[PDB]
Amino acid sequence: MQAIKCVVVGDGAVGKTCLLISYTTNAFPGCYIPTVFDNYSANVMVDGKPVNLGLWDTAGQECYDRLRPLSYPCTDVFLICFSLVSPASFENVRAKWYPEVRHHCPNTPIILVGTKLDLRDDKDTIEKLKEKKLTPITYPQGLAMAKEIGAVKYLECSACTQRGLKTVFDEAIRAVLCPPP
Ligand SMILES: Nc1nc2c(ncn2[C@@H]2O[C@H](COP(=O)(O)OP(=O)(O)O)[C@@H](O)[C@H]2O)c(=O)[nH]1
Ligand SMILES: [Mg+2]
Repeated sequence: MQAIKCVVVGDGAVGKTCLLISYTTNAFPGCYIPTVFDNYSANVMVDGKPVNLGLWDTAGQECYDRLRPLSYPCTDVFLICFSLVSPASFENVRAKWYPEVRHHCPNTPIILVGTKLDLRDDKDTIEKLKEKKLTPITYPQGLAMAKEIGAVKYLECSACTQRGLKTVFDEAIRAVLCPPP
């Protein structure tokens, strides 16, 4: 029936691959590639609506700044990801990922995703940031960024515990099925 293309962007090490693997397949060996004959699209059904959600991961490296935008054509929604325990990835949304997604696709919906939510309350992770004079991204800080980039939604998730993870992909679909003109 309905086809929705979703592209995930954001810094290396923020959890983009793990977010996709954890949502589609659980377990370390699940780590799938598009070459898998089983399928690439996802079988999702919401409020009686049959949606085939195609998921695309991205090489976040500076080297592939020329090759990564080739997957941007015909994207219905973007997930812009930053790690909630990395302030550098957060400011890379401001300086790189939002300008890049907007330059190539001016009218496509953006969902801002705060990743690694489980590590925001982690005592060791918090101490290690504090040593470098850094702190985790709070819900007000992430919501503030979402407003600055005019994102359709701000969501926080963990791929590791699966907290809020399913909600991210459900909202990606709702951004396309219930837009604003
Ligand atoms: N605690 C924790 N670690 C995570 C989560 N997601 C990814 N990671 C870890 O973060 C690192 C980067 O993950 P990956 O998905 O490859 O990053 P990508 O470069 O953005 O794709 C790996 O060491 C993962 O195990 C998470 O939700 N919680
Ligand atoms: Mg990756």
